[PDB]
Amino acid sequence: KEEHVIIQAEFYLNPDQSGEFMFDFDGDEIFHVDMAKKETVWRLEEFGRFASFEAQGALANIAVDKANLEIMTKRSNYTPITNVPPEVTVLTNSPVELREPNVLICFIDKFTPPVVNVTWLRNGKPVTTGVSETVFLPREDHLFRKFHYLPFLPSTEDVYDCRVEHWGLDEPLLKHWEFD
Amino acid sequence: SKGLFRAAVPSGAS
Amino acid sequence: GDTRPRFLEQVKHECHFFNGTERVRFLDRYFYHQEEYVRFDSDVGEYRAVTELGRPDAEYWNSQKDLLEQKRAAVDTYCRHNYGVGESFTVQRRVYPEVTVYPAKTQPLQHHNLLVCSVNGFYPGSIEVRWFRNGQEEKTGVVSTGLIQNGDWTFQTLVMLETVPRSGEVYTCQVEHPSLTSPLTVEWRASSA
Repeated sequence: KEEHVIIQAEFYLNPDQSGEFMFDFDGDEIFHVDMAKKETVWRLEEFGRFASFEAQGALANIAVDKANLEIMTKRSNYTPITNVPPEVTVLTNSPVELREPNVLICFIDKFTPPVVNVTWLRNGKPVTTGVSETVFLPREDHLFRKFHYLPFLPSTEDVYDCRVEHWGLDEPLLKHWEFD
Repeated sequence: SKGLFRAAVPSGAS
Repeated sequence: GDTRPRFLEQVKHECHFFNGTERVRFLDRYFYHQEEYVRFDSDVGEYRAVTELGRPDAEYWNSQKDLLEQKRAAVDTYCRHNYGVGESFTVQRRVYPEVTVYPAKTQPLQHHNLLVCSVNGFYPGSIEVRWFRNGQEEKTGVVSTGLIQNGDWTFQTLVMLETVPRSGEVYTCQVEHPSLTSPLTVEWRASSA
């Protein structure tokens, strides 16, 4: 078919005033620009040794996108985005064995707009220690996906949920996992 | 050995 | 909670590579919410409105000849250039699979079970996973997840085999992947565990 695709994806979202700039290779992220720190963030640390990117150019691209959004909003008679709520799935990074370090992966897929609230819960309480996440990754249907990660030591005592809020959902969606 | 990704730039709308 | 209507602009600048870099297509794509409204395709050579919303931009942008020449050079200046920069850690990346086999539920012999072959941590996505009973490939009763992206430059897949295990049987899962020169294989024996 085609061997490889590289995509530079940008967005700007009103009224949130939130933008993103990222490069994608065959559906994995190479890097993004943090709009806060104004800094290039490599998906894997290794990538930074082989390559660079001037984060300032991303910032300038996003200003054009903002300006275009103002125009297109007007041109559509102020027609807003239709929420498409996410599908959520939870799985482990490797087969689960007791006391063997592992990672729970919350995969949040097929949604828009690109704003979610995601919390890991352990036994019904929020967990932050060691957790990570990606930015919003583009899809070919122009929706988004996103991953969250929770390092954990498997046990018989504990249960976990990935809690997902999104404007297209009536109530927060919980996806459950426990040791088999 | 160490290279520099180039950005494509969006155009401004009519 | 926040129910204020939202408005989203997306831009995707795409490079598509065929046969190394021997054929490249460049797509400059503009979206309003989820709907593409204008694009530049290197196979066309100019902007085209995808919806009527984009008509004014296509007309405006195609009237700027130095904009067009620059988009027409994007296959080289952008696509081929960025392929070069990332090639060593993307196109050239290979990570070995880890293979584990286990029954899905613990139960007696002569009762229906699922044997799971879990393949983890590999890159790139292309893999093939085969089940054998003793030395015959089992292709009926194979329930697979398909290829799962983990979001961190690895994949996994779980390929399950429906079995009614009997006392003296050996089952083997066989994995082939471009990071391997010979199949990686893992055995499971029909014992009381």
